[PDB]
Amino acid sequence: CGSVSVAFPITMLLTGFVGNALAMLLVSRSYRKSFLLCIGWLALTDLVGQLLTTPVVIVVYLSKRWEHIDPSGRLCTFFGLTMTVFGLSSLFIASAMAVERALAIRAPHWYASHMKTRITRAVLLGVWLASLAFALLPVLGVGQYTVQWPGTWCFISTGGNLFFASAFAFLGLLALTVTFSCNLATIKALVDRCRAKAAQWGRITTETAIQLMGIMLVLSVCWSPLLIMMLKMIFKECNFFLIAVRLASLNQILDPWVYLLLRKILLRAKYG
Amino acid sequence: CGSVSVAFPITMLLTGFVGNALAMLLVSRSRKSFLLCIGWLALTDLVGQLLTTPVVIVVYLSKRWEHIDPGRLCTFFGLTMTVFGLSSLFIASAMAVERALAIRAPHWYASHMKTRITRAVLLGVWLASLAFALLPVLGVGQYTVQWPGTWCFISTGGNLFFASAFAFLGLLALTVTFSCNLATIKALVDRCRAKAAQWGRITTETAIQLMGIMLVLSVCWSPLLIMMLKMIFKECNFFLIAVRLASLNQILDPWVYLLLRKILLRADLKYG
Ligand SMILES: CCCCC[C@H](O)/C=C/[C@H]1[C@H](O)CC(=O)[C@@H]1C/C=C\CCCC(=O)O
Ligand SMILES: CCCCC[C@H](O)/C=C/[C@H]1[C@H](O)CC(=O)[C@@H]1C/C=C\CCCC(=O)O
Repeated sequence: CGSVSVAFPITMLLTGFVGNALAMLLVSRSYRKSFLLCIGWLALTDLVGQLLTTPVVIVVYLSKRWEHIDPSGRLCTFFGLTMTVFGLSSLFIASAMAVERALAIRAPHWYASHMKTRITRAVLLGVWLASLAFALLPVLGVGQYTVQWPGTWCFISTGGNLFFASAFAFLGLLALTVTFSCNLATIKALVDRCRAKAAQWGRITTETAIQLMGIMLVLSVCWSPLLIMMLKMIFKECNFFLIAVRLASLNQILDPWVYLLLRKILLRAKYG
Repeated sequence: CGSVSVAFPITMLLTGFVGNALAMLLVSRSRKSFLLCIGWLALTDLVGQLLTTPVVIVVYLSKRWEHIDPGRLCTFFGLTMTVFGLSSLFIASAMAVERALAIRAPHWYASHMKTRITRAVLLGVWLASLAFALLPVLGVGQYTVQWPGTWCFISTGGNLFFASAFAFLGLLALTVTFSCNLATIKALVDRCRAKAAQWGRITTETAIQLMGIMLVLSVCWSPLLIMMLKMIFKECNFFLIAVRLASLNQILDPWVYLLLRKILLRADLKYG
């Protein structure tokens, strides 16, 4: 019972709150560019997901059974839905930003003059409503949310329960595929411009390349074990699945740092 | 066995490295003496984490300390815990006296403060803490294996004298730090009320800085020092939580002094 400890949810709630609050504080001070707008609501998305989820886990620990706390399973269905909504939201808000950076450097002339904040609100609103619509399936009969080991959290049941558990996994793999494909394309598109002009111009490219590669590293470390393990169960088992959902939750903790806060700490054929 | 988990030392080693490395990076970029003392404080905390955590991880992954250490490593482990624990406690206490004497006489402090004094205070604390930790090797005290067999520390039951000398030294370091900060806060608000948004903005920001130092130290170090005193004059479980809370102070050090300011950066009577 090494993983059964309230020290993890309490630590994850405090670090997630502080990181996401500092991010929302800086964006309110600076503006409202669209990149600042998308990061501000991404930090707000991750924080709400942590406040709606973690306090329930702490109560179950300090009380010592989910069944006697939740008769009829009213709270468990809400818990599993909130896990699915905010999990997919972070995955696809990041995928949207990957397409933004790809189309920005591909055409800085048209992007710097035709990008509007009304498009940013449309993409943020579309991801929210689409992810909520998918999480409503177990309430509508397609899928089921059940209590997971060790009785302190609810998630998608893995054994049309197997179809719904498979639709979530491929959606996550899709979000990582779009994010990794656009970032690698942006890195190559950025280095080619640096090699055509050839310390200011080359310094920005390497700093931006580290930014894109770091995003891929966090996502692949945090989300891969959970998505892969779900696929293995559809087609120690209780123990490793708890570590995986905690690693997936870590991605929403590291989000404000990989996008905004680390840049601020390090901020501040000679022009070359 | 909720506290017996390698997830804590691994997590604490990575967060401690990142925080202290970013601190050392910023001070090198900017050798004032306040920047110098923070730079070597972050270097102290990192070395203490690098000398201690890798041993704990091996004991976890191997599944007994005795068969691994036929007690040469255990004595070195307890000494390193004592050296770097006291160093952080009294380097912070030294800085508290620096801020007290700086605002008390900004005229003499801004003209007579030299970097050779900063190196003398940093060197004195290091050698004094090493001298105290050498006592168990010299016969006064003892380092023993602690529950659950993954770390060594001062035995608590002249073993009782040496265990009591460590606890009172910690209470002394918190007393000096809390006394100087409260005096500095009062001296700063009184100067702000004599001139009466720029001048009042600096005072409140510095007051939050001083109060935050007191909150971290009292939360991280109080349970360990008090619990040792209770045992000299669940017992295995709470003592592990206490030494992990004391270690948390060295993780939060680079943020409470340097990194949080960087993220948030930028009757005499806009100057007020
Ligand atoms: C699929 C994952 C999406 C979740 C997104 C959300 O932002 C994360 C919430 C986490 C947060 O890190 C703290 C916490 O405990 C929440 C629940 C995560 C795992 C439950 C483990 C229960 C236990 O500790 O026993
Ligand atoms: C007296 C305190 C001085 C220690 C200062 C040093 O900076 C802290 C080192 C910590 C670090 O946070 C990770 C770690 O495990 C080191 C040892 C701390 C507790 C041992 C518990 C062993 C276990 O987990 O089982």
